[PDB]
Amino acid sequence: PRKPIPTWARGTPLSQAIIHQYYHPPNLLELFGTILPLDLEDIFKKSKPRYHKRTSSAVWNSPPLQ
Amino acid sequence: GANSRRLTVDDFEIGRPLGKGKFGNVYLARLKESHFIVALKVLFKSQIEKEGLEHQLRREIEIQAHLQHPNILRLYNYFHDARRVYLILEYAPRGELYKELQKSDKLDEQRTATIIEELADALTYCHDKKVIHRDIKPENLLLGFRGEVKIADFGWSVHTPSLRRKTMCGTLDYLPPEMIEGRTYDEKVDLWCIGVLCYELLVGYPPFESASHSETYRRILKVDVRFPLSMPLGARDLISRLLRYQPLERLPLAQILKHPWVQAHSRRVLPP
Ligand SMILES: COc1ccc(NC(=O)Nc2ccc3c(c2)C(=O)N([C@@H](C)CO)C[C@H](C)[C@H](CN(C)Cc2ccc4c(c2)OCO4)O3)cc1
Repeated sequence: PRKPIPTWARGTPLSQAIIHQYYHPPNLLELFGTILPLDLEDIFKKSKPRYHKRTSSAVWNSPPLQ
Repeated sequence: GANSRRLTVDDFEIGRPLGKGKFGNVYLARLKESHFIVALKVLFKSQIEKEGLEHQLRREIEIQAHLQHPNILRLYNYFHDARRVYLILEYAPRGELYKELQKSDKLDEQRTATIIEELADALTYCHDKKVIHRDIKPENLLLGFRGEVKIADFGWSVHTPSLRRKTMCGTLDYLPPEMIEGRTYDEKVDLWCIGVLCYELLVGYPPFESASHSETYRRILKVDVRFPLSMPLGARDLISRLLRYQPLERLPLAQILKHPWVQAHSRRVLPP
């Protein structure tokens, strides 16, 4: 991701875009959607025991937010 | 479903590097179409795999799916290609607190008390959601547009319905006694770390700092905190109520928020 720094990414253009975004937050579900459950096997192209064996860490009683 | 979205590198334009972090670099970026500004953190899979910390990445993402708070850095989503995992993060326009400490050495009372209030608020929310953070320290803290603190990284954190774990976590200077002893601990490890953080922010070094590992362990276990002549009484009081050997004696988050020194000095701002 090594590119020449474009004008939007510095100085007043960046500040003003940040200001706009700060005071006009978008609908983040619509923008980014659901956070998909992690498949460690898929991501690392390996089967390891820790990938499948969970503790209570895996048991959520509160809702996904987005 | 309808909100299962396709995210790839081609959805983003890169602005500039923001710095090296664990397992890769962070970049300022924006979504090509909406122009929504983010930080894109690029994680190298091989580095994570080698170190065997795949389960920590899973913890981050699962925590991020269930928690949001104005003082927690938000993970909007993630994706991956063959070699890299990309975290699409909330952009923190005022950057690393630990860079703003290189500037001054220590923070003033207003700035510190503000961060302490924000963190006690954030951790109340975490603890209510059965998440122990376990890595509260300056290097984990980013600054929002108006300086509001953002906890950056949940990699050492865990969701624990029972609020009882045993993994040794975090950095040397921030270890609570019960972790050094290898005992089972609860969420009150976070209370200890707030104490340590408050000290370091005001003083510019952590309270049990020593040239050697064993000596640090010894100072932690003895709770050998000695406050420099520079520190105001209110802060010495707050820190003394948090840095207790016994977890059950540590000042609860609700009472940190009510602490006269926090109330006096905090100048917290919230985004919309
Ligand atoms: C393998 O398991 C995991 C588990 C968790 C993660 N999550 C993760 O890496 N999150 C994250 C997010 C922001 C970070 C860091 C880490 C990080 O890598 N930090 C280091 C230095 C200590 O662990 C914490 C810093 C606050 C780091 C600062 N970076 C380098 C510059 C930065 C500048 C501005 C930013 C920004 C990041 O994100 C939003 O806006 O910003 C990754 C892999």
